[PDB]
Amino acid sequence: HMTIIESNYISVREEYPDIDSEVRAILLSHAQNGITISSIKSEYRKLTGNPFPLHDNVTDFLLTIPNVTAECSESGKRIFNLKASLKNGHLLDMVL
Amino acid sequence: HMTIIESNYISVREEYPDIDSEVRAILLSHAQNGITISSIKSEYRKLTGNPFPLHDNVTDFLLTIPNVTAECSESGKRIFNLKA
Repeated sequence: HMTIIESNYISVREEYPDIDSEVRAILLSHAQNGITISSIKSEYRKLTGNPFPLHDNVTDFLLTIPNVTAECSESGKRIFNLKASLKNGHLLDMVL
Repeated sequence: HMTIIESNYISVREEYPDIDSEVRAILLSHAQNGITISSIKSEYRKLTGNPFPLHDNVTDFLLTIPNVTAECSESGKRIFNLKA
């Protein structure tokens, strides 16, 4: 009845090569209290000049980016955030 | 192409009145590591005897339950839990 064209996530990330890091910057900047989808979108526009290229199932797309967390607030608002990546251990060779 | 029926979450919670309490229970017993959608479904079958009533976009439904968290792991695996 109603018809929707869904996005291929790889095509999105090829056409918009910076989208993951662009999202990470927006998330991390709101580390204290997190951020909703509407605010991710309008801030994406401010940083790129482009509309956020995902129109349906933004939650699923955002959760295809590693270390992205989402949570349902008590009021039912959906709050997104970025966790710190702890997996890589960094070696440092020191001289004299 | 591919047609589907959009699930009404009020209908679900009326046909399965204990579903929220059941998901939270499953999450409560997997607090230390979190749990994926596959394990939630098959754990739900174990506890209730019924198949999990939602089939597509379970993430969205799970995240309409207060206090439920979802994180994308480094592998891409999707982990669900409670804020605790």
